[PDB]
Amino acid sequence: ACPAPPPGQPDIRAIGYYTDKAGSVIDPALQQQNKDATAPLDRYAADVARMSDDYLRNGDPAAAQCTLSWLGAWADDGAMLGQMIRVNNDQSFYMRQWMLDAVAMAYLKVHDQANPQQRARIDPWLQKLARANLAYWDNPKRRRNNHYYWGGLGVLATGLATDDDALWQAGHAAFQKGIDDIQDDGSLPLEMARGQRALHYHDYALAPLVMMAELARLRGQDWYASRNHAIDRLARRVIEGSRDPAWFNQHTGAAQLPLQASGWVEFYRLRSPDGGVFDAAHARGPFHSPRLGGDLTLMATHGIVRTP
Repeated sequence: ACPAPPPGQPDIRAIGYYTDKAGSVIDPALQQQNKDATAPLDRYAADVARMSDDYLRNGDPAAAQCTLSWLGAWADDGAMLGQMIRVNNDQSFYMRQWMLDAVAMAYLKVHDQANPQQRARIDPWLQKLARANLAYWDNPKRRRNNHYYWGGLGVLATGLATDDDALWQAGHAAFQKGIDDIQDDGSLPLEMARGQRALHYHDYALAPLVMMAELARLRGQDWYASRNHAIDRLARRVIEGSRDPAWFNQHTGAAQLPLQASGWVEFYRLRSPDGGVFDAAHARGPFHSPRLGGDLTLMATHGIVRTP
């Protein structure tokens, strides 16, 4: 039933693929080279996200056990604890943040089924990847753009699934830095600097912010309400951009790639007073993003976890 997990490689070798200062114009060769270099990591991430999707779909214990088995194996292997191997940038470090987000959300989805010895393998592994990730943001030079929000989501998810307050606190701080970056006009200055991908990077900064408030909701906290619902200025800026890129074109130094809004809409439409603004985006799913915990359509409908 449960296939043999792939080996866990202790190192990540990722490749940056933007040619401009604005981090907006893709070199096709470097992108493919990145794709082939991360393919095992992407496959693993997809696989645990999918098996945890199945657990939530119908309660099948065999799905949870297989998800847990896959996570235990990469824990036992010390996967991604090795050197983050730079090539042209910190793409490897970004990859470990996204990989934590995937594996930590996968774990959280199936935690109810985890036996004491599975928790003792998996918990310490998530906790070191989480700390390893944070340590990168201690350097005062690294601007805390959308990547800091992606860092936060897995640090928070790990904090929640492993019951480590240090990492819950550090998650919360990432989220709140994000909410307080949201200008009066719903823009984020560090994302506005991303030329033709400025609108894409607002969608990409909002997603982990929404999933972090969704985790806060698992603890019965409402973080959507931070700063008199400041998050709703970003959501409105993004859902309107996806319909019409004109505001972004007028406020950036390049013509925007048009946006299909990502699966954060599945959650936001259910929280939001007036979800109808999300009808077109919702029609373009289902939304699968292992990075954000797998099947966002399933998790918005049925919850991120089966038993509180």
